[PDB]
Amino acid sequence: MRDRDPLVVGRVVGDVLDAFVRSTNLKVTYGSKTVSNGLELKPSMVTHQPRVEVGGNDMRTFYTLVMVDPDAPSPSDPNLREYLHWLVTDIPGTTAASFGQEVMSYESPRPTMGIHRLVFVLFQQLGRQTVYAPGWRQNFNTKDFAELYNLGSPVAAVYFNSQREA
Amino acid sequence: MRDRDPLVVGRVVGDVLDAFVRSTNLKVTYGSKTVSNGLELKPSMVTHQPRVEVGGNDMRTFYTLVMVDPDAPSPSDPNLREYLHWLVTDIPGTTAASFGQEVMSYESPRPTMGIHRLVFVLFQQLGRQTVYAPGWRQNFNTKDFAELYNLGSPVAAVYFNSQREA
Amino acid sequence: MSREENVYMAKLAEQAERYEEMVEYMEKVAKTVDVEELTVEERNLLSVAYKNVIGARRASWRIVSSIEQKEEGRGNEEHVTLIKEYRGKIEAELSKICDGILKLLDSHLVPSSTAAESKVFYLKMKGDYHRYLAEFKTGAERKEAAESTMVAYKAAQDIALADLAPTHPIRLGLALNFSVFYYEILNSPDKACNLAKQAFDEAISELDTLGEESYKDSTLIMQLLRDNLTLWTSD
Amino acid sequence: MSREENVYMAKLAEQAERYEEMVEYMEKVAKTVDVEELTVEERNLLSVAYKNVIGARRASWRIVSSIEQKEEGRGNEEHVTLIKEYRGKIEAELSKICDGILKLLDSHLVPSSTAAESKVFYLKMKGDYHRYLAEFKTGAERKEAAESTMVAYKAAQDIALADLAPTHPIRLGLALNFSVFYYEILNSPDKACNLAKQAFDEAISELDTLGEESYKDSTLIMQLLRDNLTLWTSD
Amino acid sequence: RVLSAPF
Amino acid sequence: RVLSAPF
Repeated sequence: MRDRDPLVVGRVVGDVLDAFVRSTNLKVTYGSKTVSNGLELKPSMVTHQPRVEVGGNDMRTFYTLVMVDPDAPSPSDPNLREYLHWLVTDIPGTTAASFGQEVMSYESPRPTMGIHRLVFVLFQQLGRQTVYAPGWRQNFNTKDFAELYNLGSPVAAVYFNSQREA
Repeated sequence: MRDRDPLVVGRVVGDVLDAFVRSTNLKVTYGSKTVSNGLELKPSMVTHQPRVEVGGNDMRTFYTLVMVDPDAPSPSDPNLREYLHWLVTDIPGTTAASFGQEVMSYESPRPTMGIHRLVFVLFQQLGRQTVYAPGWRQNFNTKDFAELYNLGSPVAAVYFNSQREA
Repeated sequence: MSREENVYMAKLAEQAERYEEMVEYMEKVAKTVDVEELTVEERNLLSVAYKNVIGARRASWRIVSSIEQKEEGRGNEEHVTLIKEYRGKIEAELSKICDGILKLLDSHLVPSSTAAESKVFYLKMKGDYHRYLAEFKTGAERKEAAESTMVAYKAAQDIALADLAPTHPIRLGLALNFSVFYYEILNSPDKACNLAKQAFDEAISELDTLGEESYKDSTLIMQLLRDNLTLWTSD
Repeated sequence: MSREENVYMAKLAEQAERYEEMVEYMEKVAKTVDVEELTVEERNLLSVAYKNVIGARRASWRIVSSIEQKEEGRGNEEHVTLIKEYRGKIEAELSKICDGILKLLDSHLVPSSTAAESKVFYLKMKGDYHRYLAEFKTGAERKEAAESTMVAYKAAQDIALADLAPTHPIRLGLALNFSVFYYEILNSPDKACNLAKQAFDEAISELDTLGEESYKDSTLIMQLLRDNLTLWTSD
Repeated sequence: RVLSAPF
Repeated sequence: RVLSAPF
C-alpha cells in the first residue's frame, strides 16, 4: 500500500488492519448513498444494514464480511476497540452480504463523544467452515479473528465517518 | 513534448518541426503495414501513396498532410532538405487523404547513400483555403509552409525509415 | 420428410429467424415419434421455437397494453377503442400459440416422459404457457390459468426435488420460473424471493462438487436467480 | 377508419414491431394522396414500414442462400434440395412485398408527387425495390428489374441534381443507393466509387453552411457514403 | 428486467 | 458491411 492510501490516511490500516492489496470489489450502500473512504453519514441514514456487494467471478468462492467500530465508545478514548457491528460469512462471490450467513446481526451505529469510523472488511475464505459468534461485541480483534479462521488478509475494505446528530 | 518522445529521438522534432501536442488521430498504412515511428520499410513497399486515416470529430474541419524526406539526397549531406514527396489539403475530419485535394502528387521514395526518414505531418486548417504547390520538390520548409498558410502547429506526425534495396 | 430432415429444416429456420416455421417443423418431430421421447437436442429446439414465437407477441402485448392505459388516463376514448381491438388481435395470437404447445404437451410430450429430467422439463414448460395465458387473461380465465400454472410447477417441483440435483439447470430453471410466477402473477414478492433464494442456496451448497462444464451450465441459471433476487430486493 | 386513425395505428404497430400491419395501415393512408399528397411524417412511416417488412426477408434470404452454397460445395444434394425449396418460399414473399409497394408507387405516390424532394424520394424508393428484386431474380426478370432500377434512379438523379441542395439527405440517400446498385448489382466498382465520391464531395463543399439540425441529418448519410467508399477502396 | 429461464 | 440509405 502507498503511504497515502486512503485507508492509512484513515488509520484503518494501523488501528484495525495491516497493509494488503485489494483483490475484490466491495460496494457498501445505504439507500442510494454509496460509501466512499472517509465519507460522513448521519446515524439516522445507517440504522439498518447496508446493501453490500462483493465482487469475484466464482460463486464457489465464499467471503466473510466484518464491520467494526475502532473508536468505541469515543475516538478520544476507544477502550472497547473494536466494536463488532455486523458479521456475515459464506457469501458467494458475485453476490451480496444478504446472500450470506449472518453470524452477528447488524447493530445500528450510535456514535457519541466525537467522530467514529465504521469499517467494513472483506475476507476470502479458504473454503467452507463453521464460524462461531463472539460471546460479546466489545474488544473484538479483526486480526485475531482472521487468524483464528484462516481468512488470511483483507481483499477489500472501506470506511465511513459518523457522529451524534447535532 | 518529452525528450524521450520518438519524434524527438528521431530528430524529426529538431530537424523538421518544433514540439507540439498530439491532438488528432493519424494512421499511415502501406498495404496492411501500419507505420510506427522509426519502422523500416523497403522502397518497394512504399512505391504508392499509403492510406492515411485522419481523425478529428467532424467533416467541416479540414486537415493538411505533408510528407517530406529530410535526408535528401542523403542523411550525411541533406542539401535538399526537405524534399516534398506528397502534399494533400482539405482532408475532411474522420476521413482520409484519399478524400482531400492532391497538391503535390505522390512520388515514390528512392533512398540512396544511407537511411532516409520519410516523415508525415498533419495540420488542422482554419478552413477551406487556397493552398499552392511549391514549384519544386527540393528545399521545402514545412515550418515556413505552415506559417504561410496559417496551419499553426502539427496536430500529429509519424515517420518511417527506408534505405536502398540491395 | 425424414426426421433428421425436419430437425434440419427446424435448424435452417432458426437461422433465418423464421420462428413459426421452426415451430412447424419441430412439431412434426414431436408428433412423429410416439411415447418415444425427443432427444435433448430436439427437446431444446422445440422449446426455443415456441419461446421465440410467443416472445415476440408478449413484447408486442406489453407495449400495446402500456399505451392502452396511458391513453385511458388521458381519456382519449376514440384511441382507446382502436387500441383495444388491436390488443384483442394480439391476444388471439397468444392464445393460439399457447394452445398449440399446451395440446402437444398433454397428448405427447408429458405423458411420453419416462425420466425425471423430461418430466420436469415438460411440466415446467406447461407451467410456462399457462403462465403466459395468465399474463394477459383477466378475472376468471386468469385465475384458471394461474391454477393450472401452480399445479404444473408444483408437480415439476416435487419431481425435481425427488430426483434432480439442486444444481441441475432444469431444476434451477424450474425454480426460476416458479418464482417469477409468484412475483408477476400472484403478486407475492416474499414468496417469490423465498422460493428463488431456497433454490439458489441449495445449489450453492453443491456448486463445487461439479466438473467444469457442469458448473458453467448451473451458473448460467444461478446468475438469473441471483439478479432477480437482487432486483426484487433493491432500494 | 379515418386517415388520422390509420396513421395513429401505424405508429402503434411500429412500436409493437408488427410491420406487416404497419404496412397495411399506411397503405390505406397512401391510397388517399390524390391532389392531396402525404406529409413528411406519413411518407416516412410508409417507408419505414416496407423497409422493415422487406428487410427481414432479405436478411433471411441471405443466410439461407449462403447456407445453400456451403452445402453445395459439400456434396449434399438432399440438403440443397430442401434448402432451395425453402429459399424459394422466402423469394415468393420478396416478390409479393416488392409488388405491393411498386404498384402503390406507380398508381399513387409517383404521379401525385409535387415537390422536387417528393419526386426524388418516391423515384428512388421505386429504384430500391426493383433493386431488391434484382438481388434474387434470375434471367429475364433480373434484366427488367435491373433496367427498371437504372431508369428510376436516373430519373430521380436528374431531379435531384437540378433541384435539391447537394447536402439534402434525400439527394444524398439516392446517391448512396444508386452507387450500391452499381457495386452489388452491376458489378462496377469504378462507377459506384465515382458516383459516391462526387456526391460526397459536392456536399462536403456545402456542409458548413447548415444549421446544427440540417447538419446532423446530412452527415448521417455522408458517413454511410464515406464508410462504403473506404470499404470499396480498402486493402 | 425481471427475467425467466432460457428454456 | 456495405450500407444503403436508412430510409
